[PDB]
Amino acid sequence: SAVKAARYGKDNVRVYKVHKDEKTGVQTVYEMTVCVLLEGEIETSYTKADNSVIVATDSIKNTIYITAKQNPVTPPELFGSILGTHFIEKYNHIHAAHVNIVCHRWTRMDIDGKPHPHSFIRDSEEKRNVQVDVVEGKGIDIKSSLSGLTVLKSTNSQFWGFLRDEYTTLKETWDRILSTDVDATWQWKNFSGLQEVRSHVPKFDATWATAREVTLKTFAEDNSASVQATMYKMAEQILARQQLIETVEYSLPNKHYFEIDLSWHKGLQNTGKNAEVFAPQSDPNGLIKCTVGRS
Amino acid sequence: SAVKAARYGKDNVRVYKVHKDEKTGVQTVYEMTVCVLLEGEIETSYTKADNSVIVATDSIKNTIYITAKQNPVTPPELFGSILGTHFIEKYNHIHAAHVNIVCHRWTRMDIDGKPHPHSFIRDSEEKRNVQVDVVEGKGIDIKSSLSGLTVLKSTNSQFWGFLRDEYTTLKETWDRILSTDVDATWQWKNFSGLQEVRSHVPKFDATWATAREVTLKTFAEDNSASVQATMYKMAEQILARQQLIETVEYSLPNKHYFEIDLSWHKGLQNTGKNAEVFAPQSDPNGLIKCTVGRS
Amino acid sequence: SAVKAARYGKDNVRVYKVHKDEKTGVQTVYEMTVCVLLEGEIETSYTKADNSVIVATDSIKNTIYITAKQNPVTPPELFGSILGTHFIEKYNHIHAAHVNIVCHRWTRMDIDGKPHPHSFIRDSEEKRNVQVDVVEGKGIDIKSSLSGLTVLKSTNSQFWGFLRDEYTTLKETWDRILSTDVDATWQWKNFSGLQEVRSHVPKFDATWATAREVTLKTFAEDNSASVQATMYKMAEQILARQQLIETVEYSLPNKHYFEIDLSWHKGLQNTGKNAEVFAPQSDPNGLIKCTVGRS
Amino acid sequence: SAVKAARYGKDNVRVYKVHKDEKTGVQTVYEMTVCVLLEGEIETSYTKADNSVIVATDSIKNTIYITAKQNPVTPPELFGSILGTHFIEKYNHIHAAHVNIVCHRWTRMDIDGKPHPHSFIRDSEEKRNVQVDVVEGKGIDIKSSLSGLTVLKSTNSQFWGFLRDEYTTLKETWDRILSTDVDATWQWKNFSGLQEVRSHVPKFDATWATAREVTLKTFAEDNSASVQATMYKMAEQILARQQLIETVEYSLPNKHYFEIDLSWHKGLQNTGKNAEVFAPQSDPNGLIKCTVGRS
Ligand SMILES: O=c1[nH]c(=O)c2nn[nH]c2[nH]1
Ligand SMILES: O=c1[nH]c(=O)c2nn[nH]c2[nH]1
Ligand SMILES: O=c1[nH]c(=O)c2nn[nH]c2[nH]1
Ligand SMILES: O=c1[nH]c(=O)c2nn[nH]c2[nH]1
Ligand code: NA
Ligand code: NA
Ligand code: NA
Ligand code: NA
Ligand SMILES: [Xe]
Ligand SMILES: [Xe]
Ligand SMILES: [Xe]
Ligand SMILES: [Xe]
Ligand SMILES: [Xe]
Ligand SMILES: [Xe]
Ligand SMILES: [Xe]
Ligand SMILES: [Xe]
Repeated sequence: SAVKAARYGKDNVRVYKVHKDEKTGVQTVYEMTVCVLLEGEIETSYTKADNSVIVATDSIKNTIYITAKQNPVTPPELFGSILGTHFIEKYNHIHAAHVNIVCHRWTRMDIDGKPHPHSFIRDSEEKRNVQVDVVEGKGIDIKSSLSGLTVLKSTNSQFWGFLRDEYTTLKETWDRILSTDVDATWQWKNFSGLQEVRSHVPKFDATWATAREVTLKTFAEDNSASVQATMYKMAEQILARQQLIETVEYSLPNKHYFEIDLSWHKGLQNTGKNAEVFAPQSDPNGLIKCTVGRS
Repeated sequence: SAVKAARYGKDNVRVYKVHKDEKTGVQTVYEMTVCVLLEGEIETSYTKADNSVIVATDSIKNTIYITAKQNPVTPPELFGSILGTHFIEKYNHIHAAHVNIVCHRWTRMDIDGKPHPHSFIRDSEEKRNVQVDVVEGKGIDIKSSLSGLTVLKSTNSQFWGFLRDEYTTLKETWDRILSTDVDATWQWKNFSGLQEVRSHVPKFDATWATAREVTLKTFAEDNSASVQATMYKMAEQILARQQLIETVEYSLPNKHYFEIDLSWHKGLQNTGKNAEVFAPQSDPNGLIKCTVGRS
Repeated sequence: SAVKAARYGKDNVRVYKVHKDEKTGVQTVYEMTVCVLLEGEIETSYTKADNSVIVATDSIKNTIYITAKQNPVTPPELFGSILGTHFIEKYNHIHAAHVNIVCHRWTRMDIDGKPHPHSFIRDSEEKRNVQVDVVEGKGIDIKSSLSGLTVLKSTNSQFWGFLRDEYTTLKETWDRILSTDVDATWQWKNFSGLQEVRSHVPKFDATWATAREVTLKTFAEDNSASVQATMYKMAEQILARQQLIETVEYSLPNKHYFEIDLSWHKGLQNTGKNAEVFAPQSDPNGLIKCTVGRS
Repeated sequence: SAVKAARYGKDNVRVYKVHKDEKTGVQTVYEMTVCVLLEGEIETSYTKADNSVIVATDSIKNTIYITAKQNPVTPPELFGSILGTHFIEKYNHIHAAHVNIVCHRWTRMDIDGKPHPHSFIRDSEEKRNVQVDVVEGKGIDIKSSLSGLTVLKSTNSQFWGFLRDEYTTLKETWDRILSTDVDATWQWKNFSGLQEVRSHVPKFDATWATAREVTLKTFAEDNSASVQATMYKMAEQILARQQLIETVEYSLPNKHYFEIDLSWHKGLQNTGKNAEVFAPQSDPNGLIKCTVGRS
């Protein structure tokens, strides 16, 4: 037998950082969960019980805190790139670092119509994420994403004209509820190293904001022919607005809301045009994915 | 042996309702999870296998949908009271109904600074809840709550002057992070029946909004001496603003963020006045409760 | 305003203890999650910012570890009673301690038909729990429970003869699936203090084992007329076997498995006597409760 | 823009099947959660709103139940292969099916030392899983796994001789707790189609049992030099016992249990050789992965 692939490190490292402006008194907080996995010339730790090649996962944890102390933690694309580069430069035998960051929302509170200097609210479990792969001699690959963005529209969704055969019971519809949890990922062109990542810093927050805005607007405004057709429109627009993105991937559950026939009870009308009360279905759910790239 | 207490019913009934304004085209959605448990002269179903006394839990589920079709579902205090009253009036042998409702957020989307007519976002897992107990000949008892409101302040929290003995290692502090998930419940004076609940309908949404506003403002503005002292201030204000409330209860975790001493690494300073990077602790957590009533 | 009730302490304190037999080499592990909440003359911490009355929750955490070091942690009824008694005896102004313990399963592994001396498996998320309330001058009240015991029987469950009215669609049945997650609690007669709890130590593990055995056997063997009738049989037997128990409470979800009509597809028969494939329903669920005491 | 990749289908389809032996009266239950995603000539549904190419996800759900009715559901490798093959053969334009199955435990109850004919218990949240990829003209690729197997050993784990630099605080140890949740996957050689899968049916359950047995025995018996070294031993043995497996992958968290220094309290000794009470850490955790193949 032989080791075909190996990676190891520390998962679920929770980190909080505060920035304090002495001038204005304003404080800003960042909270993330970080995972770092390393690869390199480490097979002997598996095959020969040779621990001399192991950077302890406890040390990886320490390094995350030290790096957060000495560097900006925003945008997460930059922080992940700094963190990953550290490992491949510091350790001769480590040749790849894989950094995943989940950013948690701490939104400044408005109190009496004024932004509060040091108080924050978690407005939704929506996350902003990054995956950064730093590979010695091959640069830095960054995938940015948003996830956990949950939306619903109560009309202006249709689904008709699908394949009908002996397995089909679904009725065509011209008016239904559409609800989903959005997972959207944009993949950046490969960067040569940290200097190039630094040169593009302003694009990271801007592109996240664009991706979010395009998602919300298209969802709200499209008279949707299917999840497939609407998601494609989203992806097309993001690629049009940021030339440094190579691909956009969406993964979308179709969270079903079923009509409830109440006609058995006193002829009560609650279907089609008369539908008012629905039963949200926890499972099963449709799952629709697509990756859109350039011609 | 004897049956000392019994209740039974249907839990986790998900319900969605849409309201459509024909004039304006504007649609509004409500989504809830409902539980209804009944009590009454039902002991023989347990002791003698006498099912004749059982209103099937499946029928309770049907009744929830039918009631939602025929009545407003907002405010939840009113809907719960209608639903509970139904069971005690319809069935001679049922003498109490216990209705719990969790309301899920569907907030109208703003697209290009305009409220969208039929598109919604789940902004946070914060819930608005009601517990309604309808007891034949004893009226309607309603407890209203908000839960899952997660907040953090990065300064203006202190904790010093506590008891110190041979079990104590905690250092006094004049500047710490304070973060919690707020669970706040206000208990209404007993109502004689549905007519009285109806007469107070406007107070329900208003008092929820007040409770939320008081919680957020007090948290942000109090230079907190402890969770105990700040929570008491919240409760006092709510009781002052709504005379029909008898008690206010808060239950608050103290979600700890620990300093990280980095001085072992190149004398790096990250404690006290120099603290920038902290480690959020998933567990254990403080838990502080209090019920405040009138003198 | 006035403080009507208050309690505070530390939740989610994870504790592991190992016992090592020097003679045999055999090791035994215990893992629990502990919550301790205190009550007493502490209102001034809420109303006057007087922290002098507060035993810090951090100190409560320390006390849990110290108590675990110096005392047996099994049975949990005894450990909870020791822990609770400590607080009311040590602090003059603390008059009640409320201790909740969840015990996690670590079952010794059998390797080649032999019990292994120091290796363990988590066989199911079933828990054994205790709630101990120690109240100065009123003794020790203990509620013991098992929870998270998930079972299913594929036949020998019936449900017919229930109330049928204009809200009813449920068909009577003489053969259905019955599945539940068992939550069962037995409440001990009040104990005068720690000496009395100590005198009954052997009864605690024995009664837990009896409660578990009675639950499983009755579930498997009863040709069940309803969840109500079967649960009552369980409770009756437990009360018959342990005279020091005052009440037994069961809380049981009815986790539904629905038939799937496939006759639309090539006349395929999958209902009634021909039912083979079913759809487990995540929600809603029936919820049936009962408390059984002595005549 | 262009569609670079697309797949869609139904997730979280819960399925239960019962087998009834008329001769013996013995009943056996199977419960699974199934996901099916399709690929093929479907880009026009995304780009042109052409639904004619879409097999509705609702129809995929129906097909899962119909297939379960007409075929054995065990071993899951066979059921997944039947299900996947169905889609690529039935629909000309569908060229790949991806089937994921999670099997839930329903273990027959022993009552008074006898196996009960129709009563079952969920003994642990451990799962047996399959991923089956059926690709037109390229055969059937099957990955089998077990997951959620949670174990702990209280001694006979060491970790010393790792890299020490200015980022390292971890002390070397010759005696520690080791606990993990095992995720192990074995990848079968590619099969030409359903006939070949059928020919190997007995190997599927046998290899699952071997993988489980090897995992448990090696964990219990290895005087572990690291998670890396012990996991490699597991993988090596599985590859030695089943020639039709090409690779074995393990992914293992290192769930830390920390010593608690209690010496501040009355010189209490609870570290090193005197360690009895430990603090389980919820996060962070080490994460160690490896894929082992043949020389
Ligand atoms: O078994 C271990 N492997 C590792 O890589 C490691 N790093 N810290 N502790 C550890 N334990
Ligand atoms: O056992 C049952 N008890 C009930 O009360 C009930 N209601 N519907 N199905 C039921 N099954
Ligand atoms: O606000 C607090 N209240 C308390 O009771 C406490 N105990 N430790 N830290 C604390 N913080
Ligand atoms: O938008 C949809 N896309 C689909 O593929 C589908 N299948 N059923 N319902 C559906 N809705
Ligand atoms: Na390197
Ligand atoms: Na009545
Ligand atoms: Na006392
Ligand atoms: Na095909
Ligand atoms: Xe951070
Ligand atoms: Xe969508
Ligand atoms: Xe609703
Ligand atoms: Xe607070
Ligand atoms: Xe313990
Ligand atoms: Xe039951
Ligand atoms: Xe199944
Ligand atoms: Xe391991």
